[PDB]
Amino acid sequence: EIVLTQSPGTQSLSPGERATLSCRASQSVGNNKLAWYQQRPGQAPRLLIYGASSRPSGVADRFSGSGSGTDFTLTISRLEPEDFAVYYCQQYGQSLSTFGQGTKVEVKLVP
Amino acid sequence: GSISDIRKDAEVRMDKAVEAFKNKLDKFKAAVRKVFPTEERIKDWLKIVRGEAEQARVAVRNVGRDANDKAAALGKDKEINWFDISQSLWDVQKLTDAAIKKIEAALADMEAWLTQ
Amino acid sequence: VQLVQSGAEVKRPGSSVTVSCKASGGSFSTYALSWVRQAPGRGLEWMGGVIPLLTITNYAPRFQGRITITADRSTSTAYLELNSLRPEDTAVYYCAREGTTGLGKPIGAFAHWGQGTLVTVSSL
Repeated sequence: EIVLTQSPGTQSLSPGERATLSCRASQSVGNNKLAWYQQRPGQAPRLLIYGASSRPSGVADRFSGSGSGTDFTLTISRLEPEDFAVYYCQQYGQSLSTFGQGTKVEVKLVP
Repeated sequence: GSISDIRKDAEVRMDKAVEAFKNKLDKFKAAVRKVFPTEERIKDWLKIVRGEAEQARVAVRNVGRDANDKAAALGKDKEINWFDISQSLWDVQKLTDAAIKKIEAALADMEAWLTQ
Repeated sequence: VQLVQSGAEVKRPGSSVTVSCKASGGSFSTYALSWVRQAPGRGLEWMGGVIPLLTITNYAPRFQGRITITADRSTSTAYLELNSLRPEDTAVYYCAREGTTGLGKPIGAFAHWGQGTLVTVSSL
């Protein structure tokens, strides 16, 4: 069984900053079958990246994924307010698919 | 076993179904060359050749179905990544599409000859 | 591709729950459908899935013994039956289907998600 682990736990940044999210696997993810999902509050998850680095159509190009083996990163280059959400990684490189525990990215509002 | 060995077998067996049909048509054309073209015989050749096509299409459906089976049996295997099985179903549909299309071509080619 | 789930359901411990998920649009027979749940305020967790063409199932060991996944091909509907419920089974249950490239090549990652179904297991 592959335990996936995300770091940091929480992320506090302003609009326009570059956010970098980490996902690390206890053993190597078979064929780099790692996905990154965005889940806004009260909403179903949205696919951002797959096969480690592939971005599906309709996902803005400010999202990108990289890494192989047991060490993976999602980068959001220029945070827009609507990016405030929890982000999970998933591995589906063996029959028992397992998710990360989640990184919450908090954006901010002018006082 | 492997997921890709399912793909191999499907193609070899589908390719085999299809050249079997071509070969039956080549020999059929040679038998037809010793007969006087006639409108009723022309009606008999087409029926034969179309019915042969169908036998070949059925042979190919069966290969896909058995490949799909083989893909499902790997389902009950922890040593096989279940998330790669879809891809096999897809691959065997693409080979089937190919195999059928090549049968449709070989038929179409032949019917042209019988009526030309 | 649109997935539509059955409605909220309040269950007592020991009861079974059956969640339904209908693919609207898209091809259905050949693409892997997974169920995935989320307890209040917690992480997503994968439960299992099925490829409908020959009901090719895949259960997470921790549910094996309680779970059954099936699909009816004519109605494009997938099914999760969860037996012997417990308060820990209180979550939102999402059905999620794999995405294609561009019918198109399967990618594994869940591109398509249902609206989730709330199952509350209440001792009350």
